[PDB]
Amino acid sequence: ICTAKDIPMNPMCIYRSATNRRVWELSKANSRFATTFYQHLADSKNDNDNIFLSPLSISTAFAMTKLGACNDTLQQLMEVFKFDTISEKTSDQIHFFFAKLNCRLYRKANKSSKLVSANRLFGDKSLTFNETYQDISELVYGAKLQPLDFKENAEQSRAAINKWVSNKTEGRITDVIPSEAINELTVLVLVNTIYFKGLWKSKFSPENTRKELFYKADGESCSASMMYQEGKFRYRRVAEGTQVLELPFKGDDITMVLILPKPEKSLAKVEKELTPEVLQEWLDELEEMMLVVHMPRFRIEDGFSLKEQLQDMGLVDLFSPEKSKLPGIVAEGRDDLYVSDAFHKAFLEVNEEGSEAAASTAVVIAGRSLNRPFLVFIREVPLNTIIFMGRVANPCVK
Repeated sequence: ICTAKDIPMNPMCIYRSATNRRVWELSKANSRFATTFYQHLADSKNDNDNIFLSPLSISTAFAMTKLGACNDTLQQLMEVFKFDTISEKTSDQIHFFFAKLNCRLYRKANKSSKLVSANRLFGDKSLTFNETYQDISELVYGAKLQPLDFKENAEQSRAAINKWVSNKTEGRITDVIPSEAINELTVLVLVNTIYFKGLWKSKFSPENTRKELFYKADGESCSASMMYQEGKFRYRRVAEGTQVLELPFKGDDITMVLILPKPEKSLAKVEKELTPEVLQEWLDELEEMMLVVHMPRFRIEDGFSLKEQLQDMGLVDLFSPEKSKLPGIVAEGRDDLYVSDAFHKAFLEVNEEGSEAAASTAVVIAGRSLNRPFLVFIREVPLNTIIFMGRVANPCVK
């Protein structure tokens, strides 16, 4: 709906609880879901484990899912993704703000870094989806509905979807859908993708990079290539000796924030207390300063279902075959569609030239159920959005 093509129409179940304040609002909601998501996730993983995701991707894919949700399934969706925090209830205006949001995000607010996003739907080549549902998906999310033979060729189906994502992620993301997620009973598959590649506004030089000794929790040793640089950066040593460092990209509208808990300190606290407000506070305190950066040259992949975590977060209905409500999707009889499962997969690569991240979130309808430090944040400055985020627990990567 990117002011090229408010005014536009959209019809389905609607729930009730410059105007950029709505977009800025949306960004906050999005950010609120991110920190809360990160926690659960963290709380579920081993402290010394890697974490990497694009909460933004999760947001989108779920907003896309929201398009055909009904009374309560919709409500949860609204509350969980914090949609109900923006001003003016209008369930339908969410998608519009998202449209505007994504707009500014991927469309020509440019050229110093690569910020692309693609979305798509994959329904059964035999069913008849709601035309409006289809049209609003392509209009808001730019999501086209690709017919896939789930009944007769589910495996091939998955594979196809995975190949699409791979195309859309520069090969970075393959495998978003696991080996048995798609079956004969899959009606549709909502998919989002995000791809970033950026150049360091101030880059490290391979000449200063040095390999070195990396110890793990009770585990032996590994080798890490540590980058080095000296320069003026927006830094700040916050409470408890926690460090906060900002590394912008040539595409200065985009930056990478590092949060290092005081050496030997449990990352757990900081994380445990994570709020967008706490974050924003850190930011607001950053001062420019000459310093030496010891940063690793590394890569990290992250994959996982979202079902469990989102369930704990209040997303229950959506997942129940019995109480799920997604009536506005298939033209005839859309009266039995739960989200079997949802998957996420993120890739992160950091080196001397810059950084490169990618992720995918794919919601499947009626399918088959089932080493010390670091915090990363790739954010959109003007837009106040967390694109990517994670924990780097192993720089000597496999």
